[PDB]
Amino acid sequence: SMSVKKPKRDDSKDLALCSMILTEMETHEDAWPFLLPVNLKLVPGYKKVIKKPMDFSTIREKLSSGQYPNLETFALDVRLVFDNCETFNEDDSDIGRAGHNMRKYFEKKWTDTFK
Repeated sequence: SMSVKKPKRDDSKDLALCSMILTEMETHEDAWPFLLPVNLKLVPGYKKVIKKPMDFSTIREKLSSGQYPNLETFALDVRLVFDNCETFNEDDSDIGRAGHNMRKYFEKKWTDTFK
């Protein structure tokens, strides 16, 4: 509350560390369904169904241009990528499996880096 604060967590490296995690995501061999925005003109249903599209390149642009106020807003966009994937793809598909794999990969990096 007013003039009563928890000890200040060091957040000065957060931007650099999120960038490293994102680089590791970008270079994972199962990243290919998530590297670029889904083509809303060429993929029937996607625009109507997926209310907030997100992909790694859009996250990279947002990160590089100061559009994440903190590391949690960054994690929310990464998770959005895999939630979108689950909404539109069967679990038993290449893209469906890619999404599950990448989510697991991310959440371990996230825990190991910040928790």
